[PDB]
Amino acid sequence: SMQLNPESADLRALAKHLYDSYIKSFPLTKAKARAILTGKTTDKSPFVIYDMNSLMMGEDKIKLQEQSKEVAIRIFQGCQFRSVEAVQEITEYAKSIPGFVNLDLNDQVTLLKYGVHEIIYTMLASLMNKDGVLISEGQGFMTREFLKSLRKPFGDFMEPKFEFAVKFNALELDDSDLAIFIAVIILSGDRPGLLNVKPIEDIQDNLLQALELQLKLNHPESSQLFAKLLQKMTDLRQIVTEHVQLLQVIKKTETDMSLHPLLQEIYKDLY
Ligand SMILES: CN(CCOc1ccc(C[C@@H]2SC(=O)NC2=O)cc1)c1ccccn1
Repeated sequence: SMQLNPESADLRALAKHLYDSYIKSFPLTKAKARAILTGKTTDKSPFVIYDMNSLMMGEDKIKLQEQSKEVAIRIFQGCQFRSVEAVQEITEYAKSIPGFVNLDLNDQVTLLKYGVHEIIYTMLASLMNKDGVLISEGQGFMTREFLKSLRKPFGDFMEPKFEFAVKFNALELDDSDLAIFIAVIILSGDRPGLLNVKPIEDIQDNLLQALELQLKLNHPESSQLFAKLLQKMTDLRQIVTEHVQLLQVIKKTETDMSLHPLLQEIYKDLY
């Protein structure tokens, strides 16, 4: 039913704008990650962390009393620091979404508070294959089974993210698709405590039309892909819920556990 009209031309311009700002905001794109993971890159191989020995060499190779801490806690704290960096990137990307910076600044903050973890887990899939995940902007690669070997209660925190990634990656989205997918998530009008829902819904409705057109153009091999991505949005909310519960369980049994204060603020009323 697709047409070349002014409306479709505007949706393509919006897709391109979003792609261009995504490239500016996120230094390690899915294209560059896939090239590293396949070896197809001309870059030096990342340092592979597959066991305790290679974890410690990695800490020398990859460029106070935190180092004192046990391996599992140094890794968990590394993931938290990654997430704080990602929040900065996603914030800069959100400001590029047309209409976002004209929303009420409280609503901008609310959308980022409730959206950032869904986007973090989306983009973490770009850096994953069935064996492991890229770390330190592609300088390292940490194996799935090494992460599973960490002592309880830290042996299971990456497993749901890998499970998500294997299925998400089978959809073969590229960075032009992901730019629009992430924008749609950020512009969710059902986040708690939003002042002005209708202007958020208006922006999301337009992004959703831009996403459906992008997917029909870019993926002739599937007519199901738009529907499947709507389901992945709901799946991501359950991944974040499942992570919040895991942090509850970690905290009871590991009460010495330092959570980054920025993440403590984001997690406050996050369910
Ligand atoms: C496994 N990797 C890749 C990043 O993997 C991540 C896993 C989980 C998160 C979410 C964090 S962890 C938490 O409790 N809250 C958060 O926001 C963010 C990144 C490592 C491992 C060590 C050092 C750096 N990278």
